[PDB]
Amino acid sequence: APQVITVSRFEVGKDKWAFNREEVMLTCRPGNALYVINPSTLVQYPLNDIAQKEVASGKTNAQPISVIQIDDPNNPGEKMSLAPFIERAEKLCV
Repeated sequence: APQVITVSRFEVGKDKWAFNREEVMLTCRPGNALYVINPSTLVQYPLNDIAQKEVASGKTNAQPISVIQIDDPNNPGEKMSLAPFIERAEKLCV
């Protein structure tokens, strides 16, 4: 079954943490579709392009990642980068 893990701002650090909550869940589905999962509501948000097309497909019920992705205080007008989390989830792939 897809591996799901919990990551925390404590582990990643405030400087790179990219979400409006202190813990989120990461997974990698068959096809290398990466998603972030909300631990209280279980809603999924696409992390990479493959996942965005699964959503766009109608195959996966999910919301835009911008719903929980926070702005970058060091890059005004832009969102905090997902690359630290994409690199963590890509390692759950199989």
